[PDB]
Amino acid sequence: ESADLRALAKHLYDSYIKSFPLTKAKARAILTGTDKSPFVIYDMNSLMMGEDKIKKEVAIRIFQGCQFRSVEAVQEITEYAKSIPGFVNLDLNDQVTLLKYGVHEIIYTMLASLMNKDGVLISEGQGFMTREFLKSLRKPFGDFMEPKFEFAVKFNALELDDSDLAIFIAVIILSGDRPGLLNVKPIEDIQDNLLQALELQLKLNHPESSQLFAKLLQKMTDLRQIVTEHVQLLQVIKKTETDMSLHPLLQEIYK
Ligand SMILES: CCCCC/C=C/C/C=C\C/C=C\C/C=C\CCCC(=O)O
Repeated sequence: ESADLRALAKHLYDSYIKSFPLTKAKARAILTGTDKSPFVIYDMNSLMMGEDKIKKEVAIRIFQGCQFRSVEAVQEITEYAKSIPGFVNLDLNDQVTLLKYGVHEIIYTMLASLMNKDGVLISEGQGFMTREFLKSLRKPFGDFMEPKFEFAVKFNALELDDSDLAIFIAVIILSGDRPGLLNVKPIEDIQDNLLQALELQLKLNHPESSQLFAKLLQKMTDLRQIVTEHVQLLQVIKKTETDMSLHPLLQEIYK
């Protein structure tokens, strides 16, 4: 019955709002247009005054900032996952496995909410780092964000809102096809119900948007592609920068 799917969609949106302090709705209000104006970093000097206004060479300081943020995001995504009905009843090992593989796919999904074609919000939306400035960073740091911007521009053309994204990131987490899953079936049973919830949500929220459900699911391919490209870039850094710390929580995820 659709009444149960709407209850599920409302539950997850409620938990999404409780778990993720910077929503897409707030991100868009900041990015578009007096109290919410970000400071804008587009070079080293603006970065210099930015570190003052908002708050080791430039590329590395930016890189570890990303690390700290990703860790914070993992923590938010973990909190959100525990609210997905059934998730915490799964085998403990499968819970770790689902988070291990799902966490970066969600990060890039939600990172798009903070992006437009020209740059990305930072520091809880207080700042805005331009795409060009990041693309101009020393090799191989200048290659990190561009694939993410490329995805975001197309993903954002779907015009999903937070209530759509709450169900969609839940679908990503409950993927029965992650390597090493000990009991696939209860995961798939949760995802099927999440998939039913998503389907009804997009049909009601986007009545004119034909086959949005199918297009959103095909986007899960771009997400996988971004991860593997990102993993390769990290292995270059581990050898180029033997003095540079990578956070152990992220180390364990990438293992
Ligand atoms: C919205 C809250 C404020 C965030 C402040 C952002 C600081 C860094 C700026 C841009 C990048 C944003 C997120 C990190 C993305 C990928 C992390 C790569 C490290 C890894 O996982 O291997």
